[PDB]
Amino acid sequence: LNDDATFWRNARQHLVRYGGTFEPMIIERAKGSFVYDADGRAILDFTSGQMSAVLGHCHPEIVSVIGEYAGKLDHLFSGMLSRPVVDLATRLANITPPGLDRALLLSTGAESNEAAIRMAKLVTGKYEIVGFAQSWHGMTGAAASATYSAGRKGVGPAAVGSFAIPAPFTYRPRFERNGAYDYLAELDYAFDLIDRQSSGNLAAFIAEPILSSGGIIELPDGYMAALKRKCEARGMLLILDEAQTGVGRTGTMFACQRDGVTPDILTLSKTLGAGLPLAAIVTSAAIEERAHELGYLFYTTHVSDPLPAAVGLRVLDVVQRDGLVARANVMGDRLRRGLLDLMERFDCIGDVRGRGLLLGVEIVKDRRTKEPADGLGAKITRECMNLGLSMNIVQLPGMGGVFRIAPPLTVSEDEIDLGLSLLGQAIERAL
Amino acid sequence: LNDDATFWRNARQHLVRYGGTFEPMIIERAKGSFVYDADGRAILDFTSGQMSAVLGHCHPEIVSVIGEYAGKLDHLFSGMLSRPVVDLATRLANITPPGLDRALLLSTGAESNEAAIRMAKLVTGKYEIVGFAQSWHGMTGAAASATYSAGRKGVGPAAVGSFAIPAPFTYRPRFERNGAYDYLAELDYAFDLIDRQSSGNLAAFIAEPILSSGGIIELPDGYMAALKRKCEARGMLLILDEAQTGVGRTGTMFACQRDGVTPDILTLSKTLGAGLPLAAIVTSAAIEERAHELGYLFYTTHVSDPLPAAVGLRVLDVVQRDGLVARANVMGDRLRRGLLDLMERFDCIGDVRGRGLLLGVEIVKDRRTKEPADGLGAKITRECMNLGLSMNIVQLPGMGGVFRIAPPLTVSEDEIDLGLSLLGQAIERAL
Amino acid sequence: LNDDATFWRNARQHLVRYGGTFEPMIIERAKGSFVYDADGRAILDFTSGQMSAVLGHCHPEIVSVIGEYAGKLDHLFSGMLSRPVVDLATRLANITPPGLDRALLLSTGAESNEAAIRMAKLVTGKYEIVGFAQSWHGMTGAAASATYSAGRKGVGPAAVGSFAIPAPFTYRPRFERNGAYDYLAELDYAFDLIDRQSSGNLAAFIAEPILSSGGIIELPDGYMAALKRKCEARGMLLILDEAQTGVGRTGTMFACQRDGVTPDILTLSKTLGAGLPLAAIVTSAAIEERAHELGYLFYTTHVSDPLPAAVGLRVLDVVQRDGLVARANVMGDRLRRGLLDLMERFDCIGDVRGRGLLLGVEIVKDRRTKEPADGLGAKITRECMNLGLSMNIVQLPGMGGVFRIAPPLTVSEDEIDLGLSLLGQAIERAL
Amino acid sequence: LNDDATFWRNARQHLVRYGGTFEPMIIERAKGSFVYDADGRAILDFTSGQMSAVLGHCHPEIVSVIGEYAGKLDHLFSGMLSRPVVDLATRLANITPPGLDRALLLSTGAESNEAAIRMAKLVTGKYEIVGFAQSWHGMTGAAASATYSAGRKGVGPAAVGSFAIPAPFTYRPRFERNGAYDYLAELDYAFDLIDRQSSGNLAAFIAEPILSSGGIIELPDGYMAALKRKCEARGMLLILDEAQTGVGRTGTMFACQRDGVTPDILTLSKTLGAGLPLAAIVTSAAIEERAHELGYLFYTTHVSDPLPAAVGLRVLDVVQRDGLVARANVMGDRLRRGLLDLMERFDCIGDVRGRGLLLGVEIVKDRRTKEPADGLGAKITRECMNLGLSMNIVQLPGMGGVFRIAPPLTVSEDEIDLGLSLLGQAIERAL
Ligand SMILES: Cc1ncc(COP(=O)(O)O)c(CNC2(C(=O)O)CC2)c1O
Ligand SMILES: Cc1ncc(COP(=O)(O)O)c(CNC2(C(=O)O)CC2)c1O
Ligand SMILES: Cc1ncc(COP(=O)(O)O)c(CNC2(C(=O)O)CC2)c1O
Ligand SMILES: Cc1ncc(COP(=O)(O)O)c(CNC2(C(=O)O)CC2)c1O
Ligand SMILES: [K+]
Ligand SMILES: [K+]
Ligand SMILES: [K+]
Ligand SMILES: [K+]
Ligand code: NA
Ligand code: NA
Ligand code: NA
Ligand code: NA
Repeated sequence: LNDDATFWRNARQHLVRYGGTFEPMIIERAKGSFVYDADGRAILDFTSGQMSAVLGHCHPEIVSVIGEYAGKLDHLFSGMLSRPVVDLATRLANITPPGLDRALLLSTGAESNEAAIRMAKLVTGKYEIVGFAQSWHGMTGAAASATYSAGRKGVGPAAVGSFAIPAPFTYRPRFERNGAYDYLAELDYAFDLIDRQSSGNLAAFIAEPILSSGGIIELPDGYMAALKRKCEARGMLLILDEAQTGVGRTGTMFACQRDGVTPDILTLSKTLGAGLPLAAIVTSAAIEERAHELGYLFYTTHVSDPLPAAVGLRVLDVVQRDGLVARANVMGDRLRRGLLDLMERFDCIGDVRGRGLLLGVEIVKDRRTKEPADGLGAKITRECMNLGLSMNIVQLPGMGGVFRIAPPLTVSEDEIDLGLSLLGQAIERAL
Repeated sequence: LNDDATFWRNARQHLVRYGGTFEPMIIERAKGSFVYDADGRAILDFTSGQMSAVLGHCHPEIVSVIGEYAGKLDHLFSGMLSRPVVDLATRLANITPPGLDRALLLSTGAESNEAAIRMAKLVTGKYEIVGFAQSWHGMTGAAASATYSAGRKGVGPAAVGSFAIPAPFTYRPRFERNGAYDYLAELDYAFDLIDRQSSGNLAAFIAEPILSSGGIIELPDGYMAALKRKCEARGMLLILDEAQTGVGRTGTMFACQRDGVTPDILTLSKTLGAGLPLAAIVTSAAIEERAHELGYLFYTTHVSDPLPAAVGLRVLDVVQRDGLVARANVMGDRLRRGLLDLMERFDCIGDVRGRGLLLGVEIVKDRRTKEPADGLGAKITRECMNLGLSMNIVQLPGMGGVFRIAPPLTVSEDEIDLGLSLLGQAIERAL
Repeated sequence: LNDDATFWRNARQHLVRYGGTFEPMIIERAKGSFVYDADGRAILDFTSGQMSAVLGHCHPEIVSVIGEYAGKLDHLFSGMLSRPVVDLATRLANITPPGLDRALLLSTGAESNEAAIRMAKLVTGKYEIVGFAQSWHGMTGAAASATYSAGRKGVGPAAVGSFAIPAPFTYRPRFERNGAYDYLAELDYAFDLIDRQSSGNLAAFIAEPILSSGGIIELPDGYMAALKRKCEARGMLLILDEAQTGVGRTGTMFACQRDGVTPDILTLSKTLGAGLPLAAIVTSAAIEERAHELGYLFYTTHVSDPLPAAVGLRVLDVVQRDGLVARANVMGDRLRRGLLDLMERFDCIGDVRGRGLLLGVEIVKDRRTKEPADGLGAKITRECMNLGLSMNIVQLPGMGGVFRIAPPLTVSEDEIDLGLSLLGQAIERAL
Repeated sequence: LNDDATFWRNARQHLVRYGGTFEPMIIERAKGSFVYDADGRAILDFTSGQMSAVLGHCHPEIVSVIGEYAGKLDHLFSGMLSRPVVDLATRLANITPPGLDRALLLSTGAESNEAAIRMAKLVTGKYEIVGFAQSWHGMTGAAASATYSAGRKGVGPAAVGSFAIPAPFTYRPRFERNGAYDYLAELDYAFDLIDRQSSGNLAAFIAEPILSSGGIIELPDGYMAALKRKCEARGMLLILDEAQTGVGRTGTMFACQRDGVTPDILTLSKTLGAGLPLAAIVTSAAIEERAHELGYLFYTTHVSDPLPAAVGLRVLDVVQRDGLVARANVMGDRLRRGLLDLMERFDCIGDVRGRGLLLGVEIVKDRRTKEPADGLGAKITRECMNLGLSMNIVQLPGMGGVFRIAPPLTVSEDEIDLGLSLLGQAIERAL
């Protein structure tokens, strides 16, 4: 039983609490789209862990690779190159759109964003960073300063030159021009204000193609193109944070491919390492060249370590070989349609959004007032788990609670059906 | 041969340069205190990789453990607990001095320092951070703002409330009271200045017990005790960064044990993961309790992931079981004495310092003027490698180039002898 | 002649240029609504100098008072009180709305705003300051950080916690809700964004009732009431900068009286000193009490000096006795109607706005496209002067050039007519 | 009587308290080196008001000049030049050392320092400002950020890039090299630390030749020369704040003349206006030229107003004509010797320092322990006033209370004797 008093005594006694609450089970094993508790109860992992288990838990190839290098080439002095590092860097260049040539292989998402923000600052000679008011880039210094969905209070001033602009949210529109929600005019309006505040040091804009932590908010048609233009006109770099959207999850290898807009710096992390700590930034030869001329520095312990890189290489290997990107579209459509049927049945579902296998379900009280359902989400979230479905809802100011659904790209048709099943029972049960 | 033109073409074409230069070899394998090149040439790893390979490369137990969990329990939603996390947290409490009770398991050193600085800020309601002018805590935002040995230029303003004080450097003394280098008076003097500048928001002091990147500078007798008092008197937390000094390297399990001063927050990383990306902060129950009351947040992708934690657990397991801490003292003494004999032979060696298996050798021109040897270090560094010895020199303003020596705690007596050998030949050859 | 080569040689050789250009005349004398050049040519001062000559130039009573104290009580140690200081402080309490009780008598407008911002920061324990993107509060540190109409570039980072929101500009509307320019919804929208960026340290909002430098932009009906509510809800003080609007210029003694909204801190300066350097802040007994408890400090050389204070006292004396406030309404109506007749004649006049004797005329090219007239303003401005009328146009991004008209409250009916005359001739001539 | 209950009721009811306490008298008149109370009691003004009454109170020539322009040329639009402005600017160029050519005429000391700091920032393209830990430059934003003797707490973060270094204080030495107080080595030591913290954006150093608020601390021989070199080597401007030292007070027209070191920007204020609000910055033609090219802006209400400028012109006129500079040396010597005789009599006088008519007397308990006399100063200060002598003591951390003595340069021999008399009686009485 998960009721181990010794276990719980120790957790309570010696663990730093870092946000949220700990689930009241002891996870003993993981395999595929499932995690198993102390009792052996299977919990369908509909969030891919912390949205990282792209190939699901303990993928046989991952296991082989890990063991493979665990005992061959593990960690090295950061000035030393090895084959998995060069092969991974080469692959990343090869699969990203034209204009992205060179990579830096790191350990975490926040770290990847910090490396990119630092590079943007060096190269422009400027320092003000612009992000979305609903963004999430990490907990570390720069990454945090650019995070507005949470964490900005009680911890001192943010980085000097921190600005946010509102993200375009079609479900809950707030800017109109002739009865219509003009998200492009809003963008213009937002930048005018920025221009007036700036000290003349705009260095970059950082963005998620789809704001996950933010509420599964997809940037609408033509927006990214418009944003890049705004950056271009001001001498700013565009940094795209694809921690959650990269590596096939949305149906394209990279979210920026769908829009056809290639950023100046691309960051990857969660999906790339497939549960392991690996991250990266990819930039153009030109930007890297200037950063170099200028003495760019981002020297860490694990930068360019062979093991994680070797892991990243195999992950891309199987995503491509198993056509997991297309898969994401087909399973996504199946999962998406199911959610819509649920929305046909329950008035508590106000919106179903997202792309590929990065979906969101926004819970409301009045499916006309679009009033956030106070506590209903937590209840639902609660019943799912009883029911054996791991979910994750996010609650932000002014919106309804949002369920973030992101199962492994390896998820089965039966597994998708299971989740839909359980979700309905959880709903009817929580109401 | 390491001369693979394809390999080198790809590195050049697709790798972001991040500091320093890449060694001109292709590392194919690693095992024990050695790394092997494309030709199979063995290079004695005298820096333990990036100072992380505590049990040396590909330790059989590490390999077992990694495989062991790679296919059992890998990555999880951050709200889910598992046994390796709780066992590791418990162990850390158990082996650290009294007053350190709760741990947060992360991925990188910089991340560990950020988590601690953030917590210190939350708990005090303040934000100014004090570090050493020769410090090194990482490349990320907060960690960088507190790093003064390098990286502060061309990348915009530092974090608001950033101050440094000079570190006590006995080799190159700069503060005197009655003909004597009074490092305590210097400390008093440094704090008076701080007091005058502060906005009344001093939150914490962050320090390395031994400044590695800084030049292998050991805080002299009674200093840490004096510093903690200075912090105590001002309502500041003391954060000790033991990324390089923790896990037995200096001869005690933790460097703070030797002085007998226990910090408010302890950070670990490099040595803890043994080449893998794992890091941690340990704090007191009281501080964690207040952080909690206050809504502390440090929620990341890999926080509390079982695999790395399981790795950390085994590392501590073998350090204790194989008495690697004592070992560090005995091999250190052997390595230390050898360096002293070299210093008997060569006038270019001005100082041999450090503790246990964290040693430094400062190169000079006039062993009386203590004038930094311009380029001699690089030459030496160069000859070592030809000779088959991986070394690392650090060059800071106003000091001589310093070799940072830190071989695995598993290093053999013969391996230590080998290194000394090669080092002398490299010296006589570079002069 | 103004052509004095010696004079011009010296100006060129020894004057620091501080913005704009120097008029090419030598002003020898001033009296009433006129300034006289080297040739004796009378220039009708339609801007009251730098918008300060409230009683016009060299008012007989001002002259008496100045002489009167120049030789009786001049300057004192700042800890010493005298009668004019106490009488002025008492008067200010007496003529401001209920809720404003205590005054601090200073020297400049920027200084007055700094004193208020500092007090707001002390009292709230917070530091982020919110202003209008088209604001003008001064050139000094804090006052500058809160100024967005200009001066933010090439001079380093602004004060930490600096935010701006768009000012409601009815002529050039930019926020709509059902075909209508909803300036209140815009206000709501602006504050939501603020909320998301803030570090939880909002201290105050600073505003001009009518943005002078900004383009003679009057806050529309119900706005100030809404803004104060926004401040109230967030624990922020409302600071009203009436440097240009105070002392009767707009038709009420203080602009805040018209709206009926009394700020937490009121600042005055330009009009108060009537050309002389005197300024003030007035706050509530409660706020002053807390500032005191907390050790408020704003100790300067001229704070509480009798001479300027004695000047300020007489200025209020004659404004009240001569009913200059009502006068402002009657002469304003006359001046206003004239401007409207001009706008009937010339398509280049797109808007006539303002209140009392604080009027603005916005120049455009297409009185339908409302396109800013490129250079026409400068031409007009140029012809006026030839014609003998001192005017002042302000050119801001996205708007047409705006003439800021503000003649002495003592201006005559004939003088108003003269100005209108000259203005038409200048127009017909510049086209 | 000063006991006017109505007066005191009003002061209490309507005055903002701004630091210190209000003297319990009502100053009715001033003339020469005296201020008179409600009862007609003469108080010898030994601080020249707030250290501004250079020609003493209500100087006949000042009175004439003020009246003279009060009714001729008063205040003007800031783009308009007049003769007193050009004559004053010309004079300043003419009497300052070679290398100072152009002036900007403002209203306050803080404003003058802000104008200079802003200009330094524009011209260097940098922003970090370095000052003395015991400095006093004003209460406004930038000026405050550079002030370390007080006011840094409870009012939010200082300006980004604010650093201080210790001022050389010979009475209380703290840095030694071979038993000797090496203030130059201290300076070197201070700059090394600065170098390590800086973000590579050092713009200027701001300093008082003699720190008044700081405790009458005179920069020792060769220091300024060394400091300018430190600035020169780093591309920093040297800003000299002579608010208290300028216009003859120290025995030379400007304090920087004695050392022979001419700063890049010179600021003046207190003494210049002789009690009235006038201030200035003087810079080199080259610096002004670059500031201009770059769009320097420091446009205020009273910049270039004829009245104050006309006042400043007459002040310089009589200082030169009456040889008040030499006078300062002769009366200073008389005042200085007297203080030394007092120090012969009382063990409570630990030090007599300063230059010309800018003197300081540091009170101690143990004239061997040099222990600050706790409360004795306030008592003395108290008895002086009873006795009819206005004094001003400053109490800073780690030093004894310091009396700041600065009587008008017009002070009489009898007046100096009177003060010495009263001071001794006050001492013997307060002990
Ligand atoms: C005391 C200390 N603290 C933190 C760090 C940063 O850890 P990461 O590089 O894993 O984030 C280092 C290492 N610094 C490097 C070095 O060896 O110089 C890797 C660069 C460290 O030594
Ligand atoms: C777009 C994006 N960028 C960076 C990160 C931070 O990565 P790390 O947590 O590994 O540093 C997240 C994750 N954020 C969390 C979430 O799922 O809410 C883990 C907290 C991310 O989504
Ligand atoms: C060197 C120096 N620089 C600037 C100033 C500020 O000038 P203002 O007070 O007129 O703005 C002072 C005065 N400071 C005070 C003092 O005598 O302590 C008036 C407070 C000054 O001494
Ligand atoms: C609302 C408001 N607040 C403060 C100030 C600054 O006052 P000072 O210039 O006397 O310090 C102005 C004036 N600004 C100027 C203008 O007319 O544009 C003089 C420049 C002001 O209008
Ligand atoms: K590495
Ligand atoms: K996790
Ligand atoms: K005063
Ligand atoms: K003026
Ligand atoms: Na590519
Ligand atoms: Na412990
Ligand atoms: Na009132
Ligand atoms: Na000169």
